[PDB]
Amino acid sequence: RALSCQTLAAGYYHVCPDGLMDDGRGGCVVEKECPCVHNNDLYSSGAKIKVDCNTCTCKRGRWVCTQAVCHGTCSIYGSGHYITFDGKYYDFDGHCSYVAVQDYCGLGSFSIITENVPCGTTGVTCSKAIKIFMGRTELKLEDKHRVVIQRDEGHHVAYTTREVGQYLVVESSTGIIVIWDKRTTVFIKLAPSYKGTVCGLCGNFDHRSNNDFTTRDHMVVSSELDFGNSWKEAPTCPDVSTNPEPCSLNPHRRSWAEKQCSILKSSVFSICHSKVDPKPFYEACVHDSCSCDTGGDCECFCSAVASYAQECTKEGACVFWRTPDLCPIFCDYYNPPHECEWHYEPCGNRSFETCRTINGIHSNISVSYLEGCYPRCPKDRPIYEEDLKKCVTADKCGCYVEDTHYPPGASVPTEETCKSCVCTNSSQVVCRPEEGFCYW
Amino acid sequence: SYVAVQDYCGLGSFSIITENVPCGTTGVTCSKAIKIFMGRTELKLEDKHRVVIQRDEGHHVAYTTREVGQYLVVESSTGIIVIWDKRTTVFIKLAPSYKGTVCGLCGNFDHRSNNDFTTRDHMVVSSELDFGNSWKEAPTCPDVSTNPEPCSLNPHRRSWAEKQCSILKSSVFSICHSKVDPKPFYEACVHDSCSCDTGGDCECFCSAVASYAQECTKEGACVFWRTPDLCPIFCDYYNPPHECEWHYEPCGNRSFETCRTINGIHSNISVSYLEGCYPRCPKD
Amino acid sequence: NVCSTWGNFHYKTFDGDVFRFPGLCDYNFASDCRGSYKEFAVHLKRGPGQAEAPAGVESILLTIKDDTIYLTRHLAVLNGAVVSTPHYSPGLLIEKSDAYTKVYSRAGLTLMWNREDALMLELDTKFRNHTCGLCGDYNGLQSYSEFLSDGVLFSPLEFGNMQKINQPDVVCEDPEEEVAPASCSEHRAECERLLTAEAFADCQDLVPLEPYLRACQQDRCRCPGGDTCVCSTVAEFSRQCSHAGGRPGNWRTATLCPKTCPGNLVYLESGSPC
Amino acid sequence: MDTCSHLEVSSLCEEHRMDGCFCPEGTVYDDIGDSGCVPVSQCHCRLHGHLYTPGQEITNDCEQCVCNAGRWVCKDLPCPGTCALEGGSHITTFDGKTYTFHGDCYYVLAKGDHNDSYALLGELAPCGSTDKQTCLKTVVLLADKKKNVVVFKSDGSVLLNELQVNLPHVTASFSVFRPSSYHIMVSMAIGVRLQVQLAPVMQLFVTLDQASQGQVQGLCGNFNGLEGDDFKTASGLVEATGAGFANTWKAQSSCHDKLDWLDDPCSLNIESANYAEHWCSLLKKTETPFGRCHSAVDPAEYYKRCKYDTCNCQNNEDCLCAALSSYARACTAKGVMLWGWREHVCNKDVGSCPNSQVFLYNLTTCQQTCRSLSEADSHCLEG
Ligand SMILES: *[C@@H]1O[C@H](CO)[C@@H](O[C@@H]2O[C@H](CO)[C@@H](O)[C@H](O)[C@H]2NC(C)=O)[C@H](O)[C@H]1NC(C)=O
Ligand SMILES: *[C@@H]1O[C@H](CO)[C@@H](O[C@@H]2O[C@H](CO)[C@@H](O)[C@H](O)[C@H]2NC(C)=O)[C@H](O)[C@H]1NC(C)=O
Ligand SMILES: *[C@@H]1O[C@H](CO)[C@@H](O)[C@H](O)[C@H]1NC(C)=O
Ligand SMILES: [Ca+2]
Ligand SMILES: [Ca+2]
Ligand SMILES: [Ca+2]
Ligand SMILES: [Ca+2]
Repeated sequence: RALSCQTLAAGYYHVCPDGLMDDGRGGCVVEKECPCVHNNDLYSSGAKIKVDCNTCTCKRGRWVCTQAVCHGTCSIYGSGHYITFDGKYYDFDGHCSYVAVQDYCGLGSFSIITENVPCGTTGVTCSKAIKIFMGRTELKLEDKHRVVIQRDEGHHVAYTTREVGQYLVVESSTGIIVIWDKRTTVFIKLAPSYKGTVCGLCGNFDHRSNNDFTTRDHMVVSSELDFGNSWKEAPTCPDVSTNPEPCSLNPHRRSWAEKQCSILKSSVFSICHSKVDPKPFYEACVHDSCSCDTGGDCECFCSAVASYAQECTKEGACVFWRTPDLCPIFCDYYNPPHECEWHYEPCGNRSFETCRTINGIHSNISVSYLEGCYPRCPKDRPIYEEDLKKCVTADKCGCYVEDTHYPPGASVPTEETCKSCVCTNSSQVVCRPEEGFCYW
Repeated sequence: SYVAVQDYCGLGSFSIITENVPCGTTGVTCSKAIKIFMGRTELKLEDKHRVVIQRDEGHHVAYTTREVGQYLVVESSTGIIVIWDKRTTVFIKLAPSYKGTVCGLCGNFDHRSNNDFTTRDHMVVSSELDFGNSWKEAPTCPDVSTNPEPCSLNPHRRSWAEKQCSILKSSVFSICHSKVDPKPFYEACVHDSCSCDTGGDCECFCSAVASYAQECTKEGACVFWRTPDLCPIFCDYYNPPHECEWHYEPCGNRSFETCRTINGIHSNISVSYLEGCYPRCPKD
Repeated sequence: NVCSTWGNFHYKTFDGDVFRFPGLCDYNFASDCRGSYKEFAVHLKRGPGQAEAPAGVESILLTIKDDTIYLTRHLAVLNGAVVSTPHYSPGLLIEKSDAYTKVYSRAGLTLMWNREDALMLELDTKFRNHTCGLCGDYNGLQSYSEFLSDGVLFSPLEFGNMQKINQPDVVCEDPEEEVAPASCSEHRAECERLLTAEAFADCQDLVPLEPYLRACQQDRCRCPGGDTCVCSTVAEFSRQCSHAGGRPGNWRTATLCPKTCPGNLVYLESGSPC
Repeated sequence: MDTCSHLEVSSLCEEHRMDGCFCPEGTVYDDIGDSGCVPVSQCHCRLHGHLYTPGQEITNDCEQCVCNAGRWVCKDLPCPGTCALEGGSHITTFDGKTYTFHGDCYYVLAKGDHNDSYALLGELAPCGSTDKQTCLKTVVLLADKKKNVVVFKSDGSVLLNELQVNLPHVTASFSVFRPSSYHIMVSMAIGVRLQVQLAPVMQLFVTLDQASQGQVQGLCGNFNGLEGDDFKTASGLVEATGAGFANTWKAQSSCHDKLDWLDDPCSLNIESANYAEHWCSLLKKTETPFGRCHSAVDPAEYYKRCKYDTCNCQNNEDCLCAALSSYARACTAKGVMLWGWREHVCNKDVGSCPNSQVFLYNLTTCQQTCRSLSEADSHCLEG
């Protein structure tokens, strides 16, 4: 009879004396002061940690956590790698427009589509554009820019587009969020009010992952290529039959790919090995490097490594892996002639003041873990205006009306009648009537 | 291994050899290391470093190695200079005292370009492959028979190569168009981009464009062509935690005080046109 | 230092310890048992048994941290491709002279092999206390742990047997313990007279003598008739002489294992290959 | 246009209108079939080919569906779950989630949570030279309110309460059978069923009914339908790696903790890579007998594990045959049965059967001797 604080629930079926039990940290301890373990880390009694929306506590060698429902996340990345809302990795290489997510599941309020095209000569395909239908408005993410289309006359469901780090973030007041890295990666986040009322390549988000392969006609299949083929949009698009194997069709490119992608398994990421399993990212890195055989193959690799570095940051391991010879980043390009304010933030853990949050506007998600270059505005004009990427005084930032920036003083355009508008010299947008009939 | 330069020409004092190896699958080859024989000392430039070998007992002809911008510079007191970009590019600079007293792949430096195809046995030939094949070092090395055409053996890579390399002819380099003819550099860019088909082909292109930008700087046209999406450079990596003293100098036209020149030591050429990151040391 | 193998299955570790292991299947000639990352590994492959006197080598596999070199009697293969020697990669040099094949690596590895029987390997001092192949460890101890690990004095045959490599297609039987033959001390005078001749003057202080003559002892009696098995040791003695820094004379006569080359080319010792 | 499969197209119509041939106000265009603008309540369903009429039913794996107007209406059917411990270290939970462990201790494979119901253990221990070559050595079952301990060793020699026993052995609570001298099959009245394979390498298969969904804990997961909480330790939060979660289920406090192994054995043993590939690649050859199963079960995972095992262990042929005999069990569970797949690869013992015995592929339990027919209903466990 020798308990150890880790065989507590085992049963002791098959040193410390009677009573006290080994804790794994040192001398014997009573059951009450028995510590807790998590991801190869040993926490004493009465500690605190957070898991993605909640907070926990090591009570009696056991964790007690709050119960709130975190958001739901779907991931699209690489040459056709998908992660659904309930955590089911898979692959699919199509050439058509596919329903990423939607609410018209057998009347609906939105839809998010994607556009996959071939990239390479081995047959693999990758995403290169996004379309967002909200009510009647249609946003399109394309050519590193956001384009509005068919803006509805007077409903104009409130959204917000901005740029954080290297990523472009589009949020909707209803509870939809899209994060786009401008090349191939996409994250879709949904609020917990949509639970079990969506369908598409990202599953139906019901905390149950044995039914995410539901086809368009409400049938559960067991094949990736049948689930994928049933969500194409144009009926004339062809059907996928087999998944190509890049590194087998391009033998001469293997040696390089297996040598560069090996950094994930090196000692550089030694801190993150106990928190994120690197194998499903190493496989994606090798798969992507063997396929980009028509040019610009140093860009397929850096994004693949960044996808894993971002998760390491998200779980609490800020790692600095870029070097002047490995995926360099050119930040100070944005600085004024020779005043140094923009800095490469390896893991984005910085909360500064913009002219949006200065007026009480706040988001609903923490995006404090995105890589990129960030400002460090000086002390003579410390408010970061986003639509121009400029450090300005608290007075002269902008107005931000109808998702359009307007410089202070500038006559604010208005799609109303008899209503002129101006951005005051106090960052305040104010409108007046004109009796030229109509009145106030 | 081919003789880049030497003055054991038909008894000489030095020799500079190069080592070409295949880089690609089309048959083309590129330089990957350099060997410098001076008297008895032997330097070797390899794997991004300089390694000394067979350093002689007490002669030790004065030489100096240092790093300027992105390049590595070796200078010999006798009048030889080698500039190496650490990947494939090499510049050999010779004093005027070595006029008409050299032979090898770089000609005989005589201000006359109709005799530079002089083989190892003092014959003037008309074929590139005959002049080249005669300067190999090991007799067992094979003989080159033809010059491959990369963009013809890799048709699917042409469209990309002809699109990226077109920046040379674009308006970005409009100032330099009347000072350097870009056609021989456009052809080099296209030829290189079609061949780097085994990995890391974004490194063959930036060097090709930098070669032309360097000449534009050299003739008096300082052009800023790097962008966060086109061949980015990461200089502030060298800075202390958050003090900003290293800056990317687009065309190197800056002379500051090192602890060599502070004691009167000076070079014999101007290397004030080499790209890279430079310090801006503080006033304390 | 130098590990070497030559003659009628004669071996020599980094700390002397000359023995005889007539294995024939496949063995781990040398390796880097640092535990964390294996820098290199040299695997030897004997023949099926050429004849009583000679003991050749079929091929050699040599992996250095990313790439494998496969050296055969006639050709050398690098990463599955035939290379026209010499080769000048920026981390590896292969050259093929008529009398030797040489491989130089930047990790501190030098390999020299004549295509018939003689092989020698040189490592820097970095790999001390890490080598674990048939050449024993490289701690500098004379038969300290190679043969007496846990008090048991390992016989050469069993020590060699442990260093086998299992190829998962062929089963090869280890040699059986031979009956202890008489100590061939009746030919000691011949070996001593031959080895300590005039041509080997300026190496009597560079290389010892006892091990190499003890090797000649068995060689002389185990190899009756033709003297194809005794003059393969003094050749190793001369190679050690030349490698240390000395210079031997000429000893091969028309009646003492002579050699022939075309033209008026003269067989010599200690002359520049250039 | 609405086309009987892609309904509600008009809500996302980013175009203006022109002339052409169209459909009436209703009667969405027929896409699955080939008729004209038929009404909505005639849409024919499809399912991997065959064109099902509106009213024809079908029964899928764990559910039954009926073709309503264009869309299937499906209803769940009970179907049990299976945990598998295969190879030296390859654990497949009740919800997929494959992972590799390489442990050294006794571990709690699976035990009923209530207080007593049962417990199933297993000895994972080093097997060859290095620590990275492990094996399953013994299976221990604790049943009857943990008042009966049964032991299966990897040489036969099943024994109950530290005493050798004779087969068959049927009791009131459970029963054990040995139909072919290389397979021991145990049935428990609670709803647990066990298969133990004794050659070429010891393996274990556990099957549970569907009335115990969420009442099991161990290395085989919780069996609740979600494969993300499978690594949920017994003390709250979820782990990230495969070794971190496993260490918390040690049955002996004295054992040490292991860590994952970030290497591929096919890169350390070069001489074995060609051998491993040349044979394990047979799984993707359509002309080979395994080519038949390609329709039902994808072979990619089995191919990767075949290479892993063949490269890693030192009895390469034994591991090859053990890995190749797992595909021919998963496939033989979904109808397709691979007949005569032992003609080139693992025929080492096919011809060694005794005097009148021959190697069979459909040797079920109740093909037994005369006494089995004497009762004929005492020991014919099903499932
Ligand atoms: C964050 O979520 C809240 C919760 O809905 C959003 O608040 C809504 O805002 C819209 C218009 O601004 C109102 O019509 C809703 O009534 C609000 N919701 C509630 C519950 O009051 C908020 O807009 C979201 N954040 C952003 C930046 O849009
Ligand atoms: C630049 O060239 C001059 C010209 O030779 C070099 O000066 C020589 O220096 C060596 C030793 O330093 C003397 O032995 C020579 O006599 C000097 N030459 C003359 C003409 O006096 C000078 O060294 C060169 N620059 C560098 C950095 O070495
Ligand atoms: C270990 O120390 C050095 C190398 O680390 C070596 O020279 C020495 O002989 C070794 N000694 C022992 C006892 O292993
Ligand atoms: Ca689901
Ligand atoms: Ca000339
Ligand atoms: Ca020793
Ligand atoms: Ca589960």
